[PDB]
Amino acid sequence: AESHRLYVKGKHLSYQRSKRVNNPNVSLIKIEGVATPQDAQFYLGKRIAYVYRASKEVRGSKIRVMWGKVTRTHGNSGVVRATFRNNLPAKTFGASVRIFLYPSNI
Amino acid sequence: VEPVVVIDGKGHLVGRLASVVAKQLLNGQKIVVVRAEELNISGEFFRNKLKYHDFLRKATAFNKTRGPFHFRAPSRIFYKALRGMVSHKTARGKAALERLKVFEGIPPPYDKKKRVVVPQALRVLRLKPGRKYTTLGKLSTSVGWKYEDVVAKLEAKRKVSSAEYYAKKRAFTKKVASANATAAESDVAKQLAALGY
Amino acid sequence: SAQKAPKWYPSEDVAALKKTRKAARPQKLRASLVPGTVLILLAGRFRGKRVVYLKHLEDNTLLISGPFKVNGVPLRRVNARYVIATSTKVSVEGVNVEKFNVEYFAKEKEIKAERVEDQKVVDKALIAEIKKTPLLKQYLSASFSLKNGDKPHMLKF
Amino acid sequence: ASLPHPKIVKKHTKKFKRHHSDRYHRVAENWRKQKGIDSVVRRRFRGNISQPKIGYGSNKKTKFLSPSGHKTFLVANVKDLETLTMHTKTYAAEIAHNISAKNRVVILARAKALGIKVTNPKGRLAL
RNA sequence: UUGGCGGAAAGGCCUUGGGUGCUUGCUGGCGAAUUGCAAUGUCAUUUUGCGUGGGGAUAAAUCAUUUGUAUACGACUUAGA
RNA sequence: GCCCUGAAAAUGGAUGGCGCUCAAGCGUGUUACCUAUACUCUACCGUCAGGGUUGAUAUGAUGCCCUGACGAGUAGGCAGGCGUGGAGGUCAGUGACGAAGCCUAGACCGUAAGGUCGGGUCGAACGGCCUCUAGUGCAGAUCUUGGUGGUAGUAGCAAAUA
RNA sequence: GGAAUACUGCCAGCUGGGACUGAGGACUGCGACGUAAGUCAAGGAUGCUGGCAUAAUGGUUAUAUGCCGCCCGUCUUGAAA
RNA sequence: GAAAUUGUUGAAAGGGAAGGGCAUUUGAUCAGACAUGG
Ligand SMILES: [Mg+2]
Ligand SMILES: [Mg+2]
Ligand SMILES: [Mg+2]
Ligand SMILES: [Mg+2]
Ligand SMILES: [Mg+2]
Ligand SMILES: [Mg+2]
Ligand SMILES: [Mg+2]
Ligand SMILES: [Mg+2]
Ligand SMILES: [Mg+2]
Ligand SMILES: [Mg+2]
Ligand SMILES: [Mg+2]
Ligand SMILES: [Mg+2]
Ligand SMILES: [Mg+2]
Ligand SMILES: [Mg+2]
Ligand SMILES: [Mg+2]
Ligand SMILES: [Mg+2]
Ligand SMILES: [Mg+2]
Ligand SMILES: [Mg+2]
Ligand SMILES: [Mg+2]
Ligand SMILES: [Mg+2]
Ligand SMILES: [Mg+2]
Ligand SMILES: [Mg+2]
Ligand SMILES: [Mg+2]
Ligand SMILES: [Mg+2]
Ligand SMILES: [Mg+2]
Ligand SMILES: [Mg+2]
Ligand SMILES: [Mg+2]
Ligand SMILES: [Mg+2]
Ligand SMILES: [Mg+2]
Ligand SMILES: [Mg+2]
Ligand SMILES: [Mg+2]
Ligand SMILES: [Mg+2]
Ligand SMILES: [Mg+2]
Ligand SMILES: [Mg+2]
Ligand SMILES: [Mg+2]
Ligand SMILES: [Mg+2]
Ligand SMILES: [Mg+2]
Ligand SMILES: [Mg+2]
Ligand SMILES: [Mg+2]
Ligand SMILES: [Mg+2]
Ligand SMILES: [Mg+2]
Ligand SMILES: [Mg+2]
Ligand SMILES: [Mg+2]
Ligand SMILES: [Mg+2]
Ligand SMILES: [Mg+2]
Repeated sequence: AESHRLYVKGKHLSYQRSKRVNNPNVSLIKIEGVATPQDAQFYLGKRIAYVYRASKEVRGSKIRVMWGKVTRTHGNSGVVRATFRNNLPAKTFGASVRIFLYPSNI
Repeated sequence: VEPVVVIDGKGHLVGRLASVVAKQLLNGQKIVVVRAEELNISGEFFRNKLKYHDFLRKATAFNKTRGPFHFRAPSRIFYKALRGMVSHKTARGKAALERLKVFEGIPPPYDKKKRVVVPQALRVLRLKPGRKYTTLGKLSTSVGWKYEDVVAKLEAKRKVSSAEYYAKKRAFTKKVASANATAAESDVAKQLAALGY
Repeated sequence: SAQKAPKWYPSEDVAALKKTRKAARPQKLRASLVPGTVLILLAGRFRGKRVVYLKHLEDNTLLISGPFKVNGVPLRRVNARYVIATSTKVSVEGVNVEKFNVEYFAKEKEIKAERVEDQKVVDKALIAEIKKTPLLKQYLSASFSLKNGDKPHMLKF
Repeated sequence: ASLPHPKIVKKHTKKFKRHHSDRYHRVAENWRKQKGIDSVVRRRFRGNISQPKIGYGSNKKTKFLSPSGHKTFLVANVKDLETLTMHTKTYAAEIAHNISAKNRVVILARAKALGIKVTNPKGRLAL
């Protein structure tokens, strides 16, 4: 097993926003391979996770996770909306994100 | 979906390649553009020479240093179109642009790396036929670019090597075919075929 | 005094709840989940392992088995919402699967000799049925993982 | 050791500092409503400070409760303390700042007895 | 380890001869649990300090002084074992 | 119709920018998509309105309770509150075993005016509640007095022979 | 000649996925399913299960990052001027 | 023995001002527990 991965690869594009006013409370996400609202429905409800590092080790681990879930589709092009427990950093715009298979309905 | 993405600048339309390249960066994609000299601009040469000259005549009146800078080489003619489509004065923007690299002719690392094209910025696919367009290198040399000749020299020299390379490779797969056959219609062959392979 | 005493003070009776009207109705599983269907566990200790569905316990969970000798996974509980039910399925007629229930798993460190035995009973039958079809055993041992350009949202399983 | 009570929701925890209290020293954070004819604040332009208004009113129930679950009651001495003799899951005691070290042991003691809560034990305490 | 090739930023590429770990091309014998139904479970590379032992090298610059091809002050340019 | 000519101004520059030529232009049609303090449902604050309720039944009848609607605001009106010096009354209120005061990217309460506490500093006084009373609340007035900055180790300290 | 189908509209037809909410706190109302005992989705969430302890969580503060924010006071039809 | 203003020490930030609003990362800091058998 060269591969170990059970998530689909995703990007963090943006907060929800108008031209000139943003909303940190929702986050727009680009899910690799997904190209349409139709498609992006599959991942609604699924669990997102932003995984980052830090100096001050907490749980024996210096790796931390921001969790949240995909909530609805966005636009016409497979892009999708997410709430996280705590809104994502914004320095994270263009960072990678992880979209999981649970809660599975397959 | 690729750590880095090399784009053969050739036959692309500046503004459209610029627009796609620029969104890629903002999304976290590392892009490196090669052969910027063989890049296109819609409209006939004279037009875009005229345009560049309008760009040229602007400069801080009291100190030409402060005022707008007029990069001449194709890579940077393109970087201008590109930067104009990024919020380049913000932290985010500065970061975006630091995921970009733009060369004329394709120069090491990438000499042996695979480049791609961007269909939705592919001049041939895009421009109506008969419509006049501009080659970026000719434009540049025309407004002061010093190095078209050299890039031409190095490019040819490289195309030489790359040929013997491809010719080797095109022949290796000859050898791979000679032994492909012996297994081509073996038993697992017909078996893999069952499942689409 | 430092502060004038309040004129009211509430009561310190704590009221009763209102007679709620929620009632535990049963939970029908999704149609992909039938006993003997191969499962892909998506979370937890055994993520990515392929595994055989057995029974649907009273606490909404799925009895699971592996089998153990096939890939280290025990007779175990797992939540239905964290599993990709696959298309493939092994017969489970000749497997007992009666004694297992909520209380069976109820934590009373050191594994009982019962559990270890029950495993062997259940497994020997499953591995019997598994081995019938070619590569089902080997499949069952290999772990699932998304390869490059897998699009789960229209892969089959 | 306190009553039920709904989730204490605060709904605007930040402070409400007077406009330009950060600009000039002479201007104190204590709120004051901007009166001026031009002011962006009085006019509520996007991007400025928020002003106190009644919509931030706290839930009438959870109002006045400290995190514990009790309205705190300022207590000067033991007679004052004993007003909280019944209402124990309701109130807790704040021992007055000016209460001598010695008497605080007495109030502390009596409250431990009565089961009344003290918001600030280890007041004037010798450790 | 044998040959080569690469200067556009070559700092990489092809090739020779063995050695050696693995090999899922194939057939066996074990192991996995109790991490208790998800959380929280591969650790990637930067620097920077110390630590072991192995190889290795054994300088100048500035201040001051001095020149006037220089100079408002710094700066410049010379000179001194 | 579109395009071309007619079409000349002063710092270098503006379909907002980049840039766009079967458009990213012009005319038209068809869908989808993005987004306001507006609309829909819900919580909570307040305001107004309409009711219910002390028959004897522990602690608020100006109170408790049920229901509906509504919320922009200068000049301005009114209401309800916050805070200060002094006065009557009361907590037989706090206090040299530490009053008041001052310090505190320490804590709590209130939408707020503010209130409360801890720690440090201090050293002789001082609060709460009902009421009375006013020389009662500052950012401004080229406001008054005082105190202090940047300017700045700066301008300069070069007439009158040495 | 006999059909389908599109388009439009209706069903007090069935059904899957996702999202936010869970105010109230004995009973009392209107009902529904039942041959009945009784049960119910019927005047507002319950059940089961797990996790947290020099911790989960939260308040404050500093900084960074995304978007946003001209100097108050004044006279004025109009002031960042 | 307040403030302006200042020296030292400590932490931090700083591509043509500073300061603010909503939001979260990161660091610092502060919480509310309540009690069960030996
Ligand atoms: Mg949006
Ligand atoms: Mg073009
Ligand atoms: Mg140009
Ligand atoms: Mg010029
Ligand atoms: Mg901007
Ligand atoms: Mg070359
Ligand atoms: Mg059901
Ligand atoms: Mg094995
Ligand atoms: Mg006005
Ligand atoms: Mg005393
Ligand atoms: Mg070995
Ligand atoms: Mg999870
Ligand atoms: Mg001289
Ligand atoms: Mg003319
Ligand atoms: Mg024009
Ligand atoms: Mg026109
Ligand atoms: Mg059009
Ligand atoms: Mg029209
Ligand atoms: Mg149109
Ligand atoms: Mg609103
Ligand atoms: Mg109003
Ligand atoms: Mg008053
Ligand atoms: Mg008062
Ligand atoms: Mg007074
Ligand atoms: Mg007076
Ligand atoms: Mg301070
Ligand atoms: Mg004192
Ligand atoms: Mg004295
Ligand atoms: Mg009065
Ligand atoms: Mg006066
Ligand atoms: Mg003043
Ligand atoms: Mg002033
Ligand atoms: Mg001096
Ligand atoms: Mg001087
Ligand atoms: Mg003079
Ligand atoms: Mg003289
Ligand atoms: Mg219908
Ligand atoms: Mg409730
Ligand atoms: Mg925290
Ligand atoms: Mg702005
Ligand atoms: Mg001001
Ligand atoms: Mg005028
Ligand atoms: Mg003004
Ligand atoms: Mg003194
Ligand atoms: Mg704690």
